[PDB]
Amino acid sequence: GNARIGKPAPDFKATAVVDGAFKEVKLSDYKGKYVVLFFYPLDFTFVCPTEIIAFSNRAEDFRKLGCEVLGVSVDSQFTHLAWINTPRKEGGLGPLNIPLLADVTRRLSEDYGVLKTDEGIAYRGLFIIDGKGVLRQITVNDLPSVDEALRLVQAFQY
Amino acid sequence: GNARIGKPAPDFKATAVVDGAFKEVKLSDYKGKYVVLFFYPLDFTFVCPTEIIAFSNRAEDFRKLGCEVLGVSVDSQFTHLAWINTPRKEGGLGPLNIPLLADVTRRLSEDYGVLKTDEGIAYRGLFIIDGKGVLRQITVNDLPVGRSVDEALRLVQAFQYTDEHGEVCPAGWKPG
Amino acid sequence: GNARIGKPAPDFKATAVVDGAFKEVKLSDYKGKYVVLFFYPLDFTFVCPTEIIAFSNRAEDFRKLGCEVLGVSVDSQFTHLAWINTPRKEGGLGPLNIPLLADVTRRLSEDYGVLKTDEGIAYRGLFIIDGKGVLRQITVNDLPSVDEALRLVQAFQYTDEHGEVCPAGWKPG
Amino acid sequence: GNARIGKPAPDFKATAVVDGAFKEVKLSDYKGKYVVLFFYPLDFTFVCPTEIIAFSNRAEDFRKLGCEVLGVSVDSQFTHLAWINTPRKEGGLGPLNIPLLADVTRRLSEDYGVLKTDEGIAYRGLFIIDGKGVLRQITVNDLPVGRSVDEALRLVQAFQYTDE
Amino acid sequence: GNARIGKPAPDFKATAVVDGAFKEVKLSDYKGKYVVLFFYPLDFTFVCPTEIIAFSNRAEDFRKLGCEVLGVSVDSQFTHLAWINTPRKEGGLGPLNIPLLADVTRRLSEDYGVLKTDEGIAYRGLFIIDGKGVLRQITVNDLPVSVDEALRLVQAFQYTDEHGEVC
Amino acid sequence: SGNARIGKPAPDFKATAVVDGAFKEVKLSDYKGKYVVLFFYPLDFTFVCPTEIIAFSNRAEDFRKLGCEVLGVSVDSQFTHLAWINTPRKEGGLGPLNIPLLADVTRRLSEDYGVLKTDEGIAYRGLFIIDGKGVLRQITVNDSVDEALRLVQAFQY
Amino acid sequence: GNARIGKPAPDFKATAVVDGAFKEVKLSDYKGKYVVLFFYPLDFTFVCPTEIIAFSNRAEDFRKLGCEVLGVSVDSQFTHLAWINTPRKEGGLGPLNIPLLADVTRRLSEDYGVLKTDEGIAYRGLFIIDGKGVLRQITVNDLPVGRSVDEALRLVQAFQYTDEHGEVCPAGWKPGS
Amino acid sequence: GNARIGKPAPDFKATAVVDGAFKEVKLSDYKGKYVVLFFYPLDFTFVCPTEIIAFSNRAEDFRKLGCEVLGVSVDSQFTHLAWINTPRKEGGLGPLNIPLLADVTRRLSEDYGVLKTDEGIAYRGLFIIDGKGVLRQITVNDLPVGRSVDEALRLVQAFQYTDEHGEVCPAGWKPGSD
Amino acid sequence: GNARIGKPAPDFKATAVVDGAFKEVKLSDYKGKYVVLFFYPLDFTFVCPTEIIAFSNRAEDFRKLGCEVLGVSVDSQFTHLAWINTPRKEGGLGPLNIPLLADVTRRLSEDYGVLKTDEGIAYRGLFIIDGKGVLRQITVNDLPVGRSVDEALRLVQAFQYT
Amino acid sequence: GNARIGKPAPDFKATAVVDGAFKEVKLSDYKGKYVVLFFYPLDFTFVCPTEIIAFSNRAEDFRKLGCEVLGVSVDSQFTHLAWINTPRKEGGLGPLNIPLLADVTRRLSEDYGVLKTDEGIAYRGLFIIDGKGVLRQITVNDLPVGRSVDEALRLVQAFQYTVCPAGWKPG
Ligand SMILES: [Zn+2]
Ligand SMILES: [Zn+2]
Ligand SMILES: [Zn+2]
Ligand SMILES: [Zn+2]
Repeated sequence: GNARIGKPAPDFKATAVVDGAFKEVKLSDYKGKYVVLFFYPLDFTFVCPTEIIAFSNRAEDFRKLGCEVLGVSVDSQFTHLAWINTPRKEGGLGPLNIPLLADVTRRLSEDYGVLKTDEGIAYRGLFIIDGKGVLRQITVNDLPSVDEALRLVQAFQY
Repeated sequence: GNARIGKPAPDFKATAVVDGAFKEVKLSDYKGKYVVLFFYPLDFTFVCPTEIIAFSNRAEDFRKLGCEVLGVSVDSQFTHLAWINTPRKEGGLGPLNIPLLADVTRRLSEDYGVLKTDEGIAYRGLFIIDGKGVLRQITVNDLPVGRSVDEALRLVQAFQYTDEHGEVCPAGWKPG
Repeated sequence: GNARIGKPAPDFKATAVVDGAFKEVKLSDYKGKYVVLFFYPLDFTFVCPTEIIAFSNRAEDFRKLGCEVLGVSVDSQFTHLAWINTPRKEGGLGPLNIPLLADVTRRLSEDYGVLKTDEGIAYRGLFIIDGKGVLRQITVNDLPSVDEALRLVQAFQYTDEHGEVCPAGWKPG
Repeated sequence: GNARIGKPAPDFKATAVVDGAFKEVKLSDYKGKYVVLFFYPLDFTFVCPTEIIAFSNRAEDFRKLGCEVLGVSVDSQFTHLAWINTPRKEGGLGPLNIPLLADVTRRLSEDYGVLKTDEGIAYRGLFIIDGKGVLRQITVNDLPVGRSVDEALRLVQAFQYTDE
Repeated sequence: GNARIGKPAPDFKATAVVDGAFKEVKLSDYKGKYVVLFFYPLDFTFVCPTEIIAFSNRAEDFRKLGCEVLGVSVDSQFTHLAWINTPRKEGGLGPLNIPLLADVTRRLSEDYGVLKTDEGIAYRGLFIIDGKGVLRQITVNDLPVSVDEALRLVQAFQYTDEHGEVC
Repeated sequence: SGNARIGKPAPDFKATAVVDGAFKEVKLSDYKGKYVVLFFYPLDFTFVCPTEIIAFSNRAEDFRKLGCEVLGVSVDSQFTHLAWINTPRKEGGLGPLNIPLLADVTRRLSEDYGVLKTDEGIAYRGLFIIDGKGVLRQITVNDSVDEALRLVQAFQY
Repeated sequence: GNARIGKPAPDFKATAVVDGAFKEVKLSDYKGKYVVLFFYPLDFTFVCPTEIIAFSNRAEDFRKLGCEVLGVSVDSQFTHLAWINTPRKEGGLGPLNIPLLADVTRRLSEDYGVLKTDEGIAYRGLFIIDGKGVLRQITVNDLPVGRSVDEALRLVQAFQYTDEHGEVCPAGWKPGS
Repeated sequence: GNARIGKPAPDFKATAVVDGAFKEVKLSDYKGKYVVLFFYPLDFTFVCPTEIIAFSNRAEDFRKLGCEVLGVSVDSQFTHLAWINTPRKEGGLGPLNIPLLADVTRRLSEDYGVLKTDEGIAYRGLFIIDGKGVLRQITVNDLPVGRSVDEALRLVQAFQYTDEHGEVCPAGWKPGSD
Repeated sequence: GNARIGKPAPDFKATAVVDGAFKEVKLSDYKGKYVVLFFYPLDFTFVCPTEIIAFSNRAEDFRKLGCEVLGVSVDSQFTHLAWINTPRKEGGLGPLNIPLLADVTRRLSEDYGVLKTDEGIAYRGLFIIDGKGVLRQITVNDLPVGRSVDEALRLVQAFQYT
Repeated sequence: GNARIGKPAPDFKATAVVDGAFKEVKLSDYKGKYVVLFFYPLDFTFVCPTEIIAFSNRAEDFRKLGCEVLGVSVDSQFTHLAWINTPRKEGGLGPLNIPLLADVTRRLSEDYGVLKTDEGIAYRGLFIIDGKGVLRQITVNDLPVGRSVDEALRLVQAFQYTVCPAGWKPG
């Protein structure tokens, strides 16, 4: 894809579930703040969404560092909302303190280089963008990390 | 895309939810049977899923005609299953007696010509495939209506009746 | 071609046979009314014209719903007129209560995505357009359903006075 | 298009009405014979007289010159047959001694340079092909009425005199 | 070449012999008149120029119709003039009432698609252009020969000009 | 941006390295059946503690425990690497190490891995994990050895 | 074109007017003799045809040297013959002692490199070709030059003398070999 | 190249050997005189340089018509000087009564259309240029032709007659015009 | 590469070790002075750095003639200062009186056509530029050791003599 | 041009004056030998031909080291011979024991990168090629007189057989 350390981070625009409702979210809304953008594969799987819950737990920890967190999968906003409104006993996520972006066109995952072209889903990926829109960190792998994410958003301010 | 009237239907294979379990589905599995293949854009929306409820309820009526009914969206099999397991009053589908196929790669939708490349979801499209794998009818709709299930069943009958007992024609018309 | 479901139907203008005379019909003539636009391959074949007879028989039924039925092949208006003026005994249509549009340039069939380019004739397509000129249904068919398109023109109108049927106990989230 | 004086005439293959029956016709069928190939815009036009009748009536005279006459329009063979079998009272042609070729794909008209592209129908065109497949005459115009069978007979003569 | 029925006719500009003097003629000069443009192979031939003299003889008939008749070959205007000066007795054309245009670059013949590439001379071709500069007739063959047919055609086109597609 | 792709064969590399005092050639095929941490850094003899490199050498055997050979990389020559190793630590230095330092003098390794900062000719701080079958599993680029250990353990269930 | 000094002259085949008749001529018809081949733009013009008349008048002096003279324009053989049959008072040439070759295809002018491509006519070119078919001299003039006939003749003689006697050579010069 | 008959000859600028010394010369120096500009392939060859010696020997007849003769090769002016000073008996020219211009860049040859492309030397082109600087004749010879010097002299007279008076015309010939 | 005798020298800009610290050195700086720009392959080699040492020693004899010398390798300015500040008993340079330019992007070596391409280091090469910016001399070979110092000295005088 | 250190030298084929006669010479005749190929601007100049003369004087010295010395300028072989045949007192070279190669097409000078494009003559350039045909040395300047022969000698020996400051040690 188009993600390059030290260059303006690839721009993005998506419908998110932000507190039970739908909002267009775009990178330019976060001018002057850090952004952790993380990608994950699929809503509603049988794997513990440790990752998503951890981030949502620590989200105010990130907000005190001047940093919003954004989750992304290829699922629609209608599926994110449903997944949030399902409780963790029937499988779901419960309420959530971070947007979940819908990447139904798959252009965000493509722009960021994390699209598993064979399967149409995102790798687990994490990107840190600074208050000026500059991509400062790239991380990509496979099976299921929030602590290092916080290390890093401090580090770039230390 | 690749869907051509009167030609072999574009091939497909997909993971589906079937009586609450994950199963792989491919067109060749249906050789010898008629197939109604219909697409819809998204699970879990606020549009009422009358089309899907109707086919599910009528599915034994299709099967009596040796026809299998398959539904498709770009959502994953995990999402389909979550939708099926969600109550109708919470916006869900409830139990269902037809496969729902996951087309997460968007290839089924591209092959059949119904992908809105903007947005990345299918148009509401419906395809009738006979027992030889030949594509015999294409329909696209703007929104659902449910006694369009009734139209699918009539066509399946019509196609099978034409395949044998000739083809209808008003009285008092002759050729040359 | 250019036909997009839920979008302004492609514009058309053609010469049609109407009441046994020629008339220039165009899309804009029909704003505020429903159009069932259907394509077929050729006039004067040995294939019984089932759908066209039926459409003309049910023509008033359609107009009693604010719907205009228009037929289309790549044959000229002269061949269409000749075809209507041929009695069904002898392979013709007899008199006819729907326009037949001439698509000699093949631009209508191209525009509506139903030109079978190898042969220069149209597939058997049916399009349903509404009073705003938005295309609301596309159907393409191997072989020759007139009652069906009639049923559909209503259920697109009770989807505007009433608002989509929906089973009992289905509510959104 | 591809038609050029003194060169091979562009090849052609089409479905024709030949004595009320459909039949494939191709240029190769006529090697060793002259061909008059005429194009006309539209079946069932009655605003003006048709040349098809005169060519049919004179077919034998062309045949005495070793020459086959072929008509072409973009109408289908079904339309060609309906026009033949239409009563003369209502403009029918009646039976014909020459083939009428269907150019529904418009490839014949395109290849011969006579497609009126804004309308999808052929201009009125007349081509004369010698027995070796070589194009010897081009005439094209946009008139609403044939022009002449007689001058096509003359030309066929003149070319065969110049051959010897 | 460029000649297409129903499209503007290929423009042309040439030096012509017009009543024993040289003149530039251009297609644009003729807007509002019909033009018959005929091409022939060679001046001073041993084949009787039956076509050119006839056009000259019938020149008034064409002018009754508002039609101009222009003959063209690849010969120069100096050859055209000498051919017109030479007596019909000793092989010439004698005086002439139609222009003869010199196509020495062979561009008129190319543009009208009548150049026999092998020989570098024109086929016998006949073109009719209406008063709006639109081409209405193309006739080309490789025979060696026509004036009454040209006269018929101009009248037929003028009729459809006035009456329309009717007849 | 280079050729490193998750789930594909990692980009091939060969370089001249410093291995416990001496120059040796390291190819990628050398580590079959073995996991590699390929880690890039910008420059030798710089003015800030080589914490990362030092950390990685100390825990070298921790990675050797896991079946994982670590491999550092900069655009500096193997002469400059050996010099750096044999400098003291005072005003600058490095000390010995139990990890190869590769010399990416051609810049082809940095380029192939997408980490070359072109306008300055040096590597970004990048780290890559490759498994015993050659397949790139992890990509990290910054501009922290504990996290690297965790990651290596995970890829083996 | 394909005219290269010191090399075989490009062959040609053309229809020519030789003493009031049409004849096919070929460069090859002239092996063993010198050829003076000259080009001019157009028959029947108002330029006095001084060089063509001079060539015609001196044609026998040329044949004494065993040299044949050929005139070329892109005019047809029918125009050439007419021009010859036209008296010089009417502006023609009168009867004529040199062939006039027709280059209606323009290939001969093109091959000899003297085709004024934007006008379709030949420059005034003059080519001297020896008895082995070798191109010995290329000349191009702007206007017709009657004195070029006298010089062509003097040059044919010089080439023939050198052919036989070798290098003319100033007194006392020797190569530095 | 750029040499067009009946158009202004291409401009040129070059160093020449004039009466034993070097002197730049350019086309505009010669406005108002005739100019025979001739090219040859190479100094110092074993080809007897008959035309250069004939032009030298007859340079005063040219000058009597106000015509300046100019020889050109791709050799340097140093080579031209040495060639002039080499005894004729060792392949030299001996003292010389016309300029030899040096064309070491190959631009005069290329502009005049006589560069033999694969060898980098000139063909023997000869160019007659009138007092108005107009290119009046192009000649190309294969070898040196002593008599091509007489020819050039007679042609220069001829052209000058034409300018004076006009082109005379045979007896009996009148155009067919009005 | 882009080096042409009698044409303006290829511009350069690089960070250098001057004395014992950093400084951007640009060609334009030297307008009006001769420049001797030499390239060598690698810092910290095991082979005696005879040519750099020699250039440093004769630095002021070069300066007498209005000419500044500059060394170049692809090594970073950090590696340069480490070499300079390493002592000669341990393979190092000791102090220098000539700037050492860092060509980490390899743009200098490419522009001067000296980049031994398949290795990424410069051949030994010497270039000489006059006060008006013109390239007057190009010398390159693949030899290990160079005695181009005396030769460079003779060449500078020569170019001024004209 | 095409001359690259460590690559095969650009091929060349030229007519040369060897011992007062013309001879074709090409790079390939020198296989197994070293070649010093030097370029100079112009024959017959007013600048004393020190380098050409010195290379001729030392030619045998080079041959004893298995090295052939070839001179090149854009002048023709006829001009070379005339220059050799002109006495040194009248500006000539006198007899010469190195080939002089004619580069009249200027392809040699272009291939080696020394053609001074505006004037069409070569820079003073000097190239050493080893017996493998590999280019080992490139030198070019615009000096009015090139002093070269001694440096060429030492270089040739240096390539054929591959000081050090104070207490400098490696590690
Ligand atoms: Zn009228
Ligand atoms: Zn004798
Ligand atoms: Zn004898
Ligand atoms: Zn002497």
